[PDB]
Amino acid sequence: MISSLWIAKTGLDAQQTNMDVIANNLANVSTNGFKRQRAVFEDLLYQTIRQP
Amino acid sequence: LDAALRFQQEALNLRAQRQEILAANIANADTPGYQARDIDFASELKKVMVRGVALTLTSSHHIPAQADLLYRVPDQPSLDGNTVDMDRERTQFADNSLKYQMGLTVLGSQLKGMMNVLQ
Amino acid sequence: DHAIYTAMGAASQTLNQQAVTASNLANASTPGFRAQLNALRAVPVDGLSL
Amino acid sequence: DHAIYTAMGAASQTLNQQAVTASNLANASTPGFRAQLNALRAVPVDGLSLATRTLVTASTPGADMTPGQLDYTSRPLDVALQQDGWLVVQAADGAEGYTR
Amino acid sequence: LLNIFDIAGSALAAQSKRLNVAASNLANADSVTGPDGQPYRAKQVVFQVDAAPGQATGGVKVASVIESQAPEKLVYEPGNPLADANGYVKMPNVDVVGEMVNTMSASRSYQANIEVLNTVKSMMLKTLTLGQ
Amino acid sequence: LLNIFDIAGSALAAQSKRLNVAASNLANADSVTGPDGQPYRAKQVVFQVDAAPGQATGGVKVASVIESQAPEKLVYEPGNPLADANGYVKMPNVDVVGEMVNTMSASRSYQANIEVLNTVKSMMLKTLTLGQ
Amino acid sequence: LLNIFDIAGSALAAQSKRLNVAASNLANADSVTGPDGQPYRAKQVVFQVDAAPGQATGGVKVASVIESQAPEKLVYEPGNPLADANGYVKMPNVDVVGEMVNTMSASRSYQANIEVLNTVKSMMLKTLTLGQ
Amino acid sequence: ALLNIFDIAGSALAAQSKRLNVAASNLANADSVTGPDGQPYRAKQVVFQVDAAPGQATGGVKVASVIESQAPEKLVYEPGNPLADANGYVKMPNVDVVGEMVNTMSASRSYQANIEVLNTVKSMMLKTLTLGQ
Repeated sequence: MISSLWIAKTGLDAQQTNMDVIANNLANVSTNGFKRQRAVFEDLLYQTIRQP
Repeated sequence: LDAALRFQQEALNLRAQRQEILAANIANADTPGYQARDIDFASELKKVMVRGVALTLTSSHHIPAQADLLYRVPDQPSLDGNTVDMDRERTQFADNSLKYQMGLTVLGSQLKGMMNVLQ
Repeated sequence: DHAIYTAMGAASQTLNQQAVTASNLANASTPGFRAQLNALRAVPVDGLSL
Repeated sequence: DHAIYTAMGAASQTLNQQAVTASNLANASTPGFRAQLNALRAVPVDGLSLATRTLVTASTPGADMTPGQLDYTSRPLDVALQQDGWLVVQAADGAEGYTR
Repeated sequence: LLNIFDIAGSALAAQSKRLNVAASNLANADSVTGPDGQPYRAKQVVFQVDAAPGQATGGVKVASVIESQAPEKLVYEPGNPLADANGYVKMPNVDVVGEMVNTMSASRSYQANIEVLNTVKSMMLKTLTLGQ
Repeated sequence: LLNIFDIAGSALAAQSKRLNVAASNLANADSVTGPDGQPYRAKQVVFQVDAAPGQATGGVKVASVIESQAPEKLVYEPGNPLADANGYVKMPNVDVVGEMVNTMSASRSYQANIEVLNTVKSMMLKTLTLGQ
Repeated sequence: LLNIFDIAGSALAAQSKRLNVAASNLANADSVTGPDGQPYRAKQVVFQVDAAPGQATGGVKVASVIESQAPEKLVYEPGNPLADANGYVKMPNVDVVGEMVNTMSASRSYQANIEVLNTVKSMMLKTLTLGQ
Repeated sequence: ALLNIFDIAGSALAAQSKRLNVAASNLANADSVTGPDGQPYRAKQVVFQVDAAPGQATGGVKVASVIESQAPEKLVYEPGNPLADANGYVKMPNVDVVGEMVNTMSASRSYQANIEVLNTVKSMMLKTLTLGQ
C-alpha cells in the first residue's frame, strides 16, 4: 500500500485520539480534583529521497 | 508406429476433462456444501500414458463390443457450507484454458509435420 | 466473494438491533415495562485453514 | 513509445506530491509544525537531436516559515517565539536543532 | 447438449431462478395478503448438483423451490380482517438486506458463468481447426 | 500452474483473505462476547513472500492469521455479566478507521493484480501462435 | 527504402515526436522551475513537408522544435525565490485541453499512417506475385 | 533470415518474460511485511545487457544479474505490530506501484514485438525454401 493512504490514516487516528481526550475531558466536569488532559502530537521521521 | 501422437492426444483429452471439472466448480460456486474437486494433472497423465482385450471373433453376427477426483484443500471456511474459492478456481481455469490451447497447437503442428512429409 | 455474506450478516443483525431498541423505546410510558437490552455475538466459523 | 515513461514519471511524482501534502496535512494541530511546501521541477533530457522530452521530478524546496497562529493556554512555561525565531535544542545525535 | 455447455448453462438457469426468487421476495415484502388470504411466505430456492449416475459432479440443479420457515413476524391491527383473536396480522418476514445481497451475488455468479461459456466457445472453435 | 498465473493468483487469494479479515473485524466491532464468552480478539494477516527455495522471490503466502495484541479497550457495566471486579466489559479492540483504510487498500491491490493478469494473458495468447 | 514506406515512416516519426511534445507539456504543466531556474516554456513542434527538391510533395519532417512564445502566465508568491521585484513566479503556460486534443489527434494520425503502411506492404508483396 | 536470428529474438523473449515475472512479483508483494527468515521484502529489478559480449557485433539481450532496487525503503509506524523496531517502524517494502504497472505494460508490448519478429523470420525462411521451384 502506498504511503499516502497510511499517512492520512495516521492523521485520522490522531484526530480520533484527540477527540477521545476531549470527550474524557468533558465527561469529567463535576469530578472533584480532576485535572484537564491535553493531547500533544509529533511528526515522524522524514524519509529523505534526494538530498538537495 | 503412429502412436507418437498418443502423448499429446491424451494430454489434450485430460485437459478437456479438467476443463469440465473446473467449469463444474465455477457453476457450483454457491450451492451449499459442494466441497470443490480437482484432479492432479501430472499423475493422471503419467497413468494414462503408462497404461483392453478384443472379444471372441467367431462367425459373423457375433457382436464385438466394449465399454481421481481429488479434494482441493480449502482456505477461508464459510459455514454457509461451500468450499469453492473463486480466486483459485478462476486462476486454475484460465491456466487450464491456456494449456489446452498449447496442447492443441502442438498436436496440430505434429499433424502438419506428418502431412508435410507426405508431399 | 463470501466476505459480502459476513458484512450482510452484520447489516441484517444491526437492523434487528434497531427493531429491539424501537420496541425498547416505543414502550416509554408503559407502566412497569422492563427495558430489553441487546448485544452482538461474534460467531467464529472455525473450519480447515485460515 | 518512450513517451509513456515521461507520463509515468509525472504520475509517479504526483503521488509523491500527494504524499507530501498528506504528511503536511495530517500534521495540523502538531505544535509548532512547519509545513513542508512542495514544487515540481521540469527536467529536460538534453540529447543528440530534437530535445522534446522533459520529466516532472517532485521536490520539496523547503519549509513554510509563516508563523502559525497562537493558542493561549496560560501555562507558565509554554513559549511562543516571535517571527523568524527559534528555540535551540540538543538533538539526538547532539547538535543544535531549531524548533518552534 | 455438449457437456460443459450443459454445466455452465445449468448454472445460468439456476442463477436466473435464484435472482427471480429474490426479486419476488423483495417486491412482495410489505404485502398484507395473498389471493386466498394468507401471509406471503418468503420464497427460497434449493441448489443441488446434477448428473447423479456418473462422475458425481457437474452443473447445478435448482429443484424444489420452498417457502421459508422463519416465524412470520406479526403486527397489530385489530380492525383489519385477516387478524386472528388477539388481533394480529401476519406480515411477511422478508429480510430486505439479505435479499439485496442475494441479488448482487446472483448477478455476479451469472456473469461468471456467462463468461466461462464464452471462453469454452472460443476453445471449441479453435479445436475444430486442428491441423486444418 | 504457469508461473505468473501462480504469482498473481496468490496475490489475489492473499488479498481476499485480508479483505475477509477486515470485513470480519469491521462487522464485529462493538460485539460484547464470543461463543465461549471472551472478548472478540481482533485479527490481522501477515504477508510473507512465497517461494522460499529458488530465486527467493515471487508470490505471497499469508498463512497463520494471527491476533492483534492491542489491549482490549474496556467499558464499565457492573450489571452485565462478563465484568470482573471493578466491573469492566471487554469490548473488542477493533480500529474501525484502520479497517476502512485497510479495505480500500486491499481492494486497490486486488484490482491492480487483476489488471496485470489481463495484460499478461493477452501476451500469452499471442505467444502460442508462434509460427502456425 | 521504397518511396512510399519512406513517406509513411516519416509520418510515423513526426507523429511520435508530436505526441512526445504534447506529453511533456501535459506532464510539466504546473512546474515552477527548470534546471537553472526559469519557467518551463511550453513546447510545440513544427511540421513541414519533406522532399524539398522534387515533386514538392511527400512525407512530413518535424525539424526545428520551437517554443510557444505566449506571455507565460504569472502567479504571486513573494516569498518564493525565482520571484522578481513584484514577486511573480513564472508558471508555465500549458493549456491542458489543447494538449489533450493534440494527443488524441496525434494518436489517430499515427494509427492512420501505420495502417497505410500495412496496406502498402500487402500491395507490394502481392505485386511480387505478378504472373507466377 | 539467418538461423542466428532465432537465438536473438528468443533471448529477447526470455529476457522480457523474466522482467515481467519480476515486476509481477513486485506488484504482488507490495505490503509484504516480512520475509520467510523475517526481513522486509526488497523490491527487485532485472539488469539488461547485450548478449555475447566479446567480438560479436550486435545481437540479443541477456538478463543476467537480477539486482535489488535502492529505493529508500519507505516506513510506516505501527508500534502495536511486531516486526517494528525501537521507534516502532514496520519496514514496508519499497515498491513504486505506478512504475511497476508501466513496466509490465511495456514488457508485454516488447514481448509481443519479438514474438512477431520470430513469426516473420520463419515465414521468410520457409519462402527461402521455395527457391527455384
